[PDB]
Amino acid sequence: DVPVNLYRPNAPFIGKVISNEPLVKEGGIGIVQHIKFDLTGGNLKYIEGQSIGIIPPGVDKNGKPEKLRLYSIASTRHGDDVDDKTISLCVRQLEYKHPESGETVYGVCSTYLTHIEPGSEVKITGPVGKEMLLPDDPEANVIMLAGGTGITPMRTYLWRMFKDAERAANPEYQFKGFSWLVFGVPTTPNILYKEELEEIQQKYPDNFRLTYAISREQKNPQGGRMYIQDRVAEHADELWQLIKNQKTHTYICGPRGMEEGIDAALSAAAAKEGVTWSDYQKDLKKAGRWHVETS
Ligand SMILES: Cc1cc2nc3c(=O)[nH]c(=O)nc-3n(C[C@H](O)[C@H](O)[C@H](O)COP(=O)(O)OP(=O)(O)OC[C@H]3O[C@@H](n4cnc5c(N)ncnc54)[C@H](O)[C@@H]3O)c2cc1C
Repeated sequence: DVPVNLYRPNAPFIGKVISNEPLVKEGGIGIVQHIKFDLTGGNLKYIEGQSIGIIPPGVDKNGKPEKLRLYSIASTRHGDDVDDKTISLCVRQLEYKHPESGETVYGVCSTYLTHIEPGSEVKITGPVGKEMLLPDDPEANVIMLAGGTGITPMRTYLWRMFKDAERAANPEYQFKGFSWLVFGVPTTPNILYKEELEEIQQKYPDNFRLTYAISREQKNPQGGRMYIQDRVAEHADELWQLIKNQKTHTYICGPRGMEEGIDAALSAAAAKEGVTWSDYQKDLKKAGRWHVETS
């Protein structure tokens, strides 16, 4: 049923880049690109919440061929043009500084991807993943907690739920539940897909709530910069109330370490009603309603 490993690294699908467009607006920090690939000529199918592998060219410092890196699929199963012909990724160029070994260091696969030109051939594997799947139930509530390119699987959910062309293509999934995205980025220019997220909220104000945590522009009640964990604490009681519904699913995606502050906030909320969140959470994970994908 769920497609998985239609292509493997020993014999990857050779897709072609259609487009590579910037998602960070001027005045933003770093580079994050929306890259769409042509899947025609192969049989790669996928669903929302999954990832694919990309194998970059070249060898590592020991002369060994580079291995795949996994990237969350940014598009629904139908692709951005709703034609079942493409797949998209949302890729941040990894950059960081050493203890002054050279200067700035640039990630191999992400630099390759963010600078890739239309027409180029790319080695793709997958899809992979069954832990970030969206429920078929159109009355489900969906909480989405995303930092940075943790937005990526959330885009697949929200596009499937709310894009006109998706609704026309998916007669079986006409979303009427409530979805709430809490999205943490450093600046307004860094709000990936800002325009479309805000278009969705304006069209569906009773079915989609959009909350930002913008660290360089906002401060929490303690005076520190605003992070997603702060917004979760701010809305902890409300989020807990929603989580108690048997049909509510929560999705967490982004940097490993974002989970700690989220659990602390929800633990304080749940404790007010005599519930130990860590235990309730274990039951949710077992039931397939607590979805985490961080690294
Ligand atoms: C399931 C999954 C989904 C993912 N989805 C996405 C996605 O949608 N978008 C996206 O942009 N990324 C995503 N990632 C991350 C992605 O897989 C790559 O790891 C990332 O793009 C960097 O790879 P790279 O080849 O550019 O860097 P590499 O050449 O592989 O370099 C990475 C290495 O650099 C070092 N390093 C990294 N940061 C620092 C630091 N600050 N200080 C010192 N050393 C450091 C570490 O040793 C690390 O192993 C995902 C990862 C997983 C596991």
